[PDB]
Amino acid sequence: LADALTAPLDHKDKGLKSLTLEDSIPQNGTLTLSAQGAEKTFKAGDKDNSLNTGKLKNDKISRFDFVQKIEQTITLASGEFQIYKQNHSAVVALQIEKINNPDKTDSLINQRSFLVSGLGGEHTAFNQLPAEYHGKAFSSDDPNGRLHYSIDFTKKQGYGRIEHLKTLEVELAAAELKADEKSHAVILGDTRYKGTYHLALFGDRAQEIAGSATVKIGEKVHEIGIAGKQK
Amino acid sequence: SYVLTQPPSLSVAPGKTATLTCGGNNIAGKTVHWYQQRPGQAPVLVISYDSDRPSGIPERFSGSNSANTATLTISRVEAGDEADYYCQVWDRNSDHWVFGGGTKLTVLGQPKAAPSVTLFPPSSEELQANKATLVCLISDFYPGAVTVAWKADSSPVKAGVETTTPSKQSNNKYAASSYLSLTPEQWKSHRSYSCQVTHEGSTVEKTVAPTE
Amino acid sequence: EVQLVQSGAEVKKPGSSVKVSCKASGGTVIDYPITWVRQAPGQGLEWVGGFVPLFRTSNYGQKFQGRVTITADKSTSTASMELNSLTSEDTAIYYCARGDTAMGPFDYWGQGTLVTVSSASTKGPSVFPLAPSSKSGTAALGCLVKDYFPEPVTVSWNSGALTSGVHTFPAVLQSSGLYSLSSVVTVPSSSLGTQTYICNVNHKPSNTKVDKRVEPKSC
Repeated sequence: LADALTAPLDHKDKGLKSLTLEDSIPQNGTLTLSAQGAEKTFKAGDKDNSLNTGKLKNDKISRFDFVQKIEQTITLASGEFQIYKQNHSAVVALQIEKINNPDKTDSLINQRSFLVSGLGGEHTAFNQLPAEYHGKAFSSDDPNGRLHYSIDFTKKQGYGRIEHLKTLEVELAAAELKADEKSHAVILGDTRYKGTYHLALFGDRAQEIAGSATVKIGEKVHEIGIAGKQK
Repeated sequence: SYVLTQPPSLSVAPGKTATLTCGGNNIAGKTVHWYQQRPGQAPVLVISYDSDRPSGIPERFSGSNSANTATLTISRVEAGDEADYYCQVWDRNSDHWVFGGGTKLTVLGQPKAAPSVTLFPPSSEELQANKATLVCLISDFYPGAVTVAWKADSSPVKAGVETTTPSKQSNNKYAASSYLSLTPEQWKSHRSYSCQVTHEGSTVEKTVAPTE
Repeated sequence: EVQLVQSGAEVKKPGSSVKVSCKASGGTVIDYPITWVRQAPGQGLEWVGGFVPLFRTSNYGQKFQGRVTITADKSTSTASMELNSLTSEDTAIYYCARGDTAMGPFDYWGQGTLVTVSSASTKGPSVFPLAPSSKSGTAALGCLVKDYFPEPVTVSWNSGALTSGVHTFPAVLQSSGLYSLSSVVTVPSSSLGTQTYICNVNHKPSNTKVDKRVEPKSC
């Protein structure tokens, strides 16, 4: 929705009620996002870096036009700000469509890249751990991919699959359930039938996951953003 | 990609699956949208982002995109699926919106409908203005191919005949019009005038006389 | 439940210009990616250009860049497309389309605006009555709308109250260059003695308005 920028946090909303975009605003820069006839600009460093996730739709990719600026003043990149939201997690991607001209600053060359620049919700504590997951995996112009990822905590292992993308299909393999510095439940693994991946677990009971995978193809590395729930 | 290739026409039997094609040099790399359009109506988005289905759209409709082909797929086709289907993408390499040419979906199995013909003589007023127009209206017929012919008494008349091309109306049937433009002298110097409509080997003839 | 609604039909000499306006009913067009798509007779959908709110500007198809301006004015609460140096190749229906994102699919559309560019003269219609006959099973009466240019001609009956059983046929473009249509009403033959029937013909291109009574043949 547009409300995600221009409405307070009513508790009685769908799922994850807010997320923070400090990870998509450039250092001492701006991020401006707009859609549905509303706009809001997001100054770096501020506390006012929260996006009302509560207003969007659950289990679907929501989309915002965006533009990255810094400091007179120059524009860094533009494209589509993409957010997938579940009840305790959300993944965010930047589909950069134009960038700053490496020669002519104050000029934007056309250039498509895709980078995952967010990961948030209610992480599960690696000590509070108590399932199978199936969800969405998306890269640029590719939002119908699917992810199924199952592990049991007692083995503490890691193995899942990515299919249904229009580009290749990747294997999420042989990964240990570890604990990052924030004491949070966080998987990390390699990936072949081509690079690495990283999951993160969220939710009261670890009901959901959300993270990102990379695939090395020739010289270009395709970032994919994955997320899924249990049932 | 940038060029979208839609066949201009596809025919489908009722209840079978219609498979509408939209071709592109690695169209997989783009996320296409699909619109349906009916005679005399603004387009309506039937699919978005490849294989997304919006609010009012029946689940018989569904879309995919792979290699160099996006496909709008309609299961169990109804007659009211007869429509033009346009595929669209945004081409970043040119900063352009791009529409395909469109595919006219024809639903087979529609039953022959005969045409209602009604024939009007020139109006009293119109003659008072020193013209005369014979009006032959043809509605509610199928398939959309009619032949109109005019007679003065028994003699064919070709000069002054303007006949419309049949137009697909709302129900998938067709309407058409023929007008025979006359001098009121011409009108009055003949026992009758006749409009002869032929559709699917069947003929309807109306006849009107200046002796009204 | 939002509904775009457009500025209404137009006739233009070649080398003139046209401004087509779009506003929303249950919403607004302002700060929304508005987009203009045209459709010429016998062809299909073609992009003209569109407003992108974030870059605060418009993009245009390479075919119109230079002679088109797609703008919006928040005082009037309306979007506008303005296409200059018109040619008969610009004759078309123009739709405004709203989408939530500059690359998002157009989910809402206006009803179109017919813009006819031609050097021929605008000509209003001669409206004649077609008295009921019943030959063809009910009676039929109508209105012949003769030698007008260019489209559109709208027709209603009894100031919009008679709408059951009415059929306005598509226009013929006759070889002279002029259009003719007929609007006809199937009625019960009995009530002929007690019902009145007026056809309201409206040719905005020529600002012509004709209400015509259709009374039964004297005989």
